[PDB]
Amino acid sequence: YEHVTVIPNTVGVPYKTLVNRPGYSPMVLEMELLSVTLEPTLSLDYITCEYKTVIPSPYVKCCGTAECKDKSLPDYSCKVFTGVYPFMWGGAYCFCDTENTQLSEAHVEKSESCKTEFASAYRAHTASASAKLRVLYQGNNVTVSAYANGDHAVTVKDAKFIVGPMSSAWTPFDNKIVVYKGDVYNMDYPPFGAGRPGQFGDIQSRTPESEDVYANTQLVLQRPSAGTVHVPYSQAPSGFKYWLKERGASLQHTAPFGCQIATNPVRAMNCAVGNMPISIDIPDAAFTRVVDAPSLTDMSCEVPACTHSSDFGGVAIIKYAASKKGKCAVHSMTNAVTIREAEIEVEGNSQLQISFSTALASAEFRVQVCSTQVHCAAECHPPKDHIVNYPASHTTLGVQDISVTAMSWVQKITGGVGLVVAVAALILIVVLCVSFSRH
Amino acid sequence: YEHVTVIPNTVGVPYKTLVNRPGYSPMVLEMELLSVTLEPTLSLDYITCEYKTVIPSPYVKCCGTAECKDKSLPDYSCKVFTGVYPFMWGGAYCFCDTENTQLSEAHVEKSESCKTEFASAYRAHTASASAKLRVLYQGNNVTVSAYANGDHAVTVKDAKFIVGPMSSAWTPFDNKIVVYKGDVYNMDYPPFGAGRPGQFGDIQSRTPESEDVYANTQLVLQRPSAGTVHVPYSQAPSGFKYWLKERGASLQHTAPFGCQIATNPVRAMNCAVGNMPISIDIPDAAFTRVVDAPSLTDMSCEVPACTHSSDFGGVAIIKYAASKKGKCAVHSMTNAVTIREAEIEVEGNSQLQISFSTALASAEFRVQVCSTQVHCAAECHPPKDHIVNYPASHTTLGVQDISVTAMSWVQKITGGVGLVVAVAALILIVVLCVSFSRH
Amino acid sequence: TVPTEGLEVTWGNNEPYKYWPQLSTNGTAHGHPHEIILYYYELYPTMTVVVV
Repeated sequence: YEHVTVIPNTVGVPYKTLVNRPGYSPMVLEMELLSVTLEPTLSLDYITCEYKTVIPSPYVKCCGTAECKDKSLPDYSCKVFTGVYPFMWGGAYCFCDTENTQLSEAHVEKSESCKTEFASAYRAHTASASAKLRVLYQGNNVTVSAYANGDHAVTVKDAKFIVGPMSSAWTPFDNKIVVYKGDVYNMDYPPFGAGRPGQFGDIQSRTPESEDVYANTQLVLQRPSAGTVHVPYSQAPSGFKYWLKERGASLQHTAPFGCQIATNPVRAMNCAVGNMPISIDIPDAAFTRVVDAPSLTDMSCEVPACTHSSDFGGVAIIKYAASKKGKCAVHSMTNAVTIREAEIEVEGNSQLQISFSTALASAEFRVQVCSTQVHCAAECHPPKDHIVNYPASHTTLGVQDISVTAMSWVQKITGGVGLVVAVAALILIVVLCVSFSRH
Repeated sequence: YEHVTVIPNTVGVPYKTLVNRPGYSPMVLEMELLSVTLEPTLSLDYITCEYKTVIPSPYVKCCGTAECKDKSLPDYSCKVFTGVYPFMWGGAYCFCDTENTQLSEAHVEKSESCKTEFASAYRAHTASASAKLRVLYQGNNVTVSAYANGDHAVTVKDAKFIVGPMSSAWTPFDNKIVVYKGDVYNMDYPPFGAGRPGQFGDIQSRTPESEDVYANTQLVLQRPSAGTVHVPYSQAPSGFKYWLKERGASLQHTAPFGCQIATNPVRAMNCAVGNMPISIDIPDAAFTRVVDAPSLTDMSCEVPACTHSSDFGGVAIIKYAASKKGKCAVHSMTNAVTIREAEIEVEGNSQLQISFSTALASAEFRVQVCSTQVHCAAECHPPKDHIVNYPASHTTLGVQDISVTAMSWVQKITGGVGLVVAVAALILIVVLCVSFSRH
Repeated sequence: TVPTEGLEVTWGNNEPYKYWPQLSTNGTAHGHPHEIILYYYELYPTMTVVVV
């Protein structure tokens, strides 16, 4: 037997939902999303990481010009400096003090650290949505773990569940993304092979272990200082190490909808966006026949206290006479009032207590106990605490609508104007008719 | 120096482009897409494969009743048959000819073939398009292999190429795919855990080695025939094997835009769809100055033979005087005509031969030969051969525009009928003018 | 300010605190018209200043 219902995409709020198959007593399921997940489908563009500038010992030739032994390496540069006269610790290196030259050469590589310290630049297309859901079915809690695509069916306790696709296709992730350890950033990173010096991506490689490197550090070799053997060079500092300071806040802290994020794999979680269709196909053996459950009569309701306190801040006591002992599903017909108890034990002529939540200033609502309805009416007193650590149970008010029963003032002022208007219209239509009757 | 142009997305057709930089002789590049490769990012949902059914030697209980013990196996079914009297080869198995029972039990499994004979259901999201391009640069061929998405700048011979993004999102893949060996099919396959008997997905598994077999073959056991120990059963024969026969045609044969298809990994290749931005950054060392290039002058054209054959069926001979020996760029200044030659050698006072392609029936066009212009004009005969195996090497005709010389009938009749209108309006205006003198 | 949507505040390396408002007011419905106008005004100031 198929039942299909929409639950808001809100994690940790238990939606009661009513299954009302003819010839069976009603069944109430309680549904609570334990987590929702958006795992993005993800393509690696490149690694960026700490460059290493590699500088061999400078070749210095005495008494003659060296020349550039030109080669292709990731940002290779070399230069010949003329008229050097370098000293070692115990003497001049060259024989003469003129016509010597130093060939200095340098190039850049990934560091050997780039296998563990790297940021990974990804293209992110769309997400394989997933869920984990608690349902109270046949009086026990059971956990169901569907992909939220609308096309994974999970069967557990012989019920078959199909969930999604969510009514919002929204995601925290932009088209291009970078990740570093636990953190992810939405980022329009530079093309591969096109990074500028000292910004993010001034060294690029297709994978951590790849032997390819593109580098644009603008390494410029400089003349060695007179009487010394060093190789001085100017270079834009590692653009990855700059970025690690300048990052700002990752998506884990900045994303909309109360979203949470993790990075193995790079899934987003618990985004409270839109709503999720959920469908249950449940066996005949789950239901009780409409005559086999208790039948109820002499229904009466009292509300010992009521407050619109987000937390089931109202309590109701319902008196009943029941035809037999048994277990009874309980539901609120008024969408503005949510009751905590999904089912209750019944026997004899007796009473039961329910706890309920609403935004209503005067809760005036219909409760269904076993196949059978009672009308509850109460006056609700405001909560004293201004803010709380959990989302509201219940649902938003009619705001323009569903004012208090004490809005009988609106009826009074509408009639106090409306009968004055009706008398003025009656008078005008009368004197129009008698004057029209004298022409 | 950056140049940017859009080539049509047609494989194997060479396109000329002109880099008309000030202060330099204009440079002509030829480029040709050698392949274009829309690999989709691709997520596995499940394997399907031929199931087997497992049927242990049936339990026969003499003188009394066996019973079913329920178990979780993938499509487990068992049944107890009463009043059996089975024979072994030497005599009856039971002592009595009544009260006996047979418990027959069975379940389905993956076959041992599911490691190698399986069809794999995937979700496809979007294309990480690759491209491979020939370019004629500095008068010689070089190959640039890139990603066609506006990312990935490639450097070769110190020019830098950025290609795409492709101007169409189109792909031959629907969002739901199945693949089997060399072939791939657009197919709205059933949900995981909701596949049906005798259709594709009779048995489903999340990966080839996964133990979580869902199967729905409707395996129903039947009563043994009188006197025999067998286990008869009725089951829907495998919907994988039935799909291997009822399969239809692969995307390789059915797909639009002429695209090829391959599966390890999956690609759509060489789709003739949309057009492709290609952009070149050319080093200043590559260009030769307007004073270093030959100064052509006193030049004129003959078109010895012309057929509008789509295979370079026009030939033209251009006479010239030139100030020095040198290499020299050639370009067609009229879009409806494509010349084959990208560059030529110019010296002395002499002539050059160019071959050209068009749909025009009167090829009137300008050729530019290093910063210097000439006008070519002749009638083109249609080809005899009706159809050919290469695609048309020219661009398409204006069809309602760029009609032939000797369409001058249009002007002869329009300069008739349009002057009969002008004279009738002149006659009407002069009689109107004197009719106002008659007020 | 804690909006109707809720506020998440994270302080140092602590796991986040979440806060939501609720329907508290120093006015009351069920009283005289000025009590009930003040009640709906403290809960819904944008919609009440419009509708009245």
